[PDB]
Amino acid sequence: KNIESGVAHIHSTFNNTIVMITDTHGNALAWSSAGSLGFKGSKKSTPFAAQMAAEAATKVAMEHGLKTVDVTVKGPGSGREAAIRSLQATGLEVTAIRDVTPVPHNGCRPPKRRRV
Amino acid sequence: SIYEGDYYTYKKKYSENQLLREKMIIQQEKEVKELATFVQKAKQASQTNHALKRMGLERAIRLDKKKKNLTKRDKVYKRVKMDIKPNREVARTPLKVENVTFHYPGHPILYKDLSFQ
Amino acid sequence: PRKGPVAKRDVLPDPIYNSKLVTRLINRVMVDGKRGIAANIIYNSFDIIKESTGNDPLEVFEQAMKNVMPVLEVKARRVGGSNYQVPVEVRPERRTTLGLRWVVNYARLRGEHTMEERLAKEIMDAANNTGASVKKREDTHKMADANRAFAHY
Amino acid sequence: DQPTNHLDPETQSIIGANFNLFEGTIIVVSHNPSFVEQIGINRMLILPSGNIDNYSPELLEYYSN
RNA sequence: GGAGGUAUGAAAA
RNA sequence: GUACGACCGCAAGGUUGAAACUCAAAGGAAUUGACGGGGGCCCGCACAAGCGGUGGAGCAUGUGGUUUAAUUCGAAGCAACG
RNA sequence: GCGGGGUGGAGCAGUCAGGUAGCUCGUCGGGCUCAUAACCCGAAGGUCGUAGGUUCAAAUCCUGCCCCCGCAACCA
Ligand SMILES: [K+]
Ligand SMILES: [K+]
Ligand SMILES: [Mg+2]
Ligand SMILES: [Mg+2]
Repeated sequence: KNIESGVAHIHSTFNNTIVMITDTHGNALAWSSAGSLGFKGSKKSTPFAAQMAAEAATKVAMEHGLKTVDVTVKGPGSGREAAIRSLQATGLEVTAIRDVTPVPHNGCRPPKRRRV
Repeated sequence: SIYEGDYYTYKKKYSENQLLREKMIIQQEKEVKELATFVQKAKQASQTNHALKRMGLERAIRLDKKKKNLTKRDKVYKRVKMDIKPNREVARTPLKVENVTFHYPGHPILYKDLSFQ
Repeated sequence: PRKGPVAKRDVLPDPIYNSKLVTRLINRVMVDGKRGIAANIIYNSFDIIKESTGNDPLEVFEQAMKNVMPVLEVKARRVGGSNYQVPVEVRPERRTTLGLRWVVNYARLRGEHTMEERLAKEIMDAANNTGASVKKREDTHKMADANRAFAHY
Repeated sequence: DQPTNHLDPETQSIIGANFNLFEGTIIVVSHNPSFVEQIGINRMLILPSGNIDNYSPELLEYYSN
């Protein structure tokens, strides 16, 4: 109901961007996405859509009560920086930024190349 | 019919019931068609095929009992059809209202010098 | 052209309103080099504006231009197998050009019998921030805003 | 003058859709928000304050004011 | 600057 | 790399391995062009930005087609058709 | 004798449950192309097998008739 510090997970893929603001323990507080905001098709990956998604999620989080957030960026999407700037503009203080893109140590076999 | 809930709930409950009713009538028709198809096959077989002729009459009895317990699908209520077309063509200025004032005798003026086009 | 931007020919101010903008308006409304008819229509329309409204027709026309002149246009771009619009700020030259173009076109489409009457009515409506010309500007801005996701291009 | 009044919800949508395709001028009055949307109004005339205006979600602004 | 890994179009002239 | 024979294989098939018949070429490298849904750099009312048209209607004219005793012959994408 | 069918050039809806003749391909004409195909834009093509009834109104319901398809036309 009332929080001050939290985490913001930005999942940005080539097709969509999802912003998930949680508490420092990971429990979800608010979230939004390009698709959730009405963007469809290619638009979902545009940085502007990421900007709006971060804006809407931040507004809900601040409404719930939240001042500081630390950012974790995941995925190769092109809207990560747009979301971060949107967070700052909407008001939440960006305490820190880290990248948590998983990096398999070889691990599993990725799917086939396209057009083969 | 009386439902518990709101308008959407009634539509959801109603749409499902007509769907479930429709599927029931479909399956009753399939069984009737199946018997009908066999009855016809026996009807056109040679008179020398005694057993097939016998079986054809036996299924004719089941077919009759089926056709007498076969629920009729309610005729879906027909919706209105409107095709409004103008005889002649509109002009760039269909109606001209210029400086029109009007009041019902004994009451304040509704509009003064009303002008639109 | 390929070589680069070319010189823009100039326009002298209007003889009676001493405005290049009025001269451009005469040019837009002109047909088949009949500048005499064009100028007469413009002056008659300005007289109608001064009559039906005590304000200076020149000021009213400038107000209409401010209301009609767009800010963001959409330019079509073919990106691979997909073609879509892209927002673009309008340079002031094209702003005035588009404003004059829209005003004259919608005036010609108006329902009043005479061109100067049509032009005067359209100009006054545009100054009041209503009419077909203002609607066109609103639609252009709406299209630009809708495709605003592509501003990075 | 209020065409959709007394009509069942199904008939209202049919009425609005067909009017939308009508190839003529339509002077309409309607307190039903759905019906006006289907017709796709072009210009709205506000009363009692005479205001010939282009139709838009600004209709709500006049209603609020 | 150089190397490896990352739709159709007849026959003969 | 087929047939026959032989060998191997659970199988799939592998190893060995012709002839009849058919053609005047097949082929390697490199050269000059042309071409590419190759690349790089340029230009032209080429596109783009605009103005006005054609395609719609009547008629004039040329052409095809059809017809005719003949409807003379020639022109046929751009580059034939006032 | 028992069934199935007759709607545009072809194939199919619509028939039950009467109001308004459609979909697909195809054809004709014009576009695009160096040209053909594909593609794009226009147009045509049935009074619903036929003749009578029922109706205010029949492709639709009723009756007959004519066509075409499959089966049957005799069993110890
Ligand atoms: K023309
Ligand atoms: K011509
Ligand atoms: Mg051009
Ligand atoms: Mg012509």
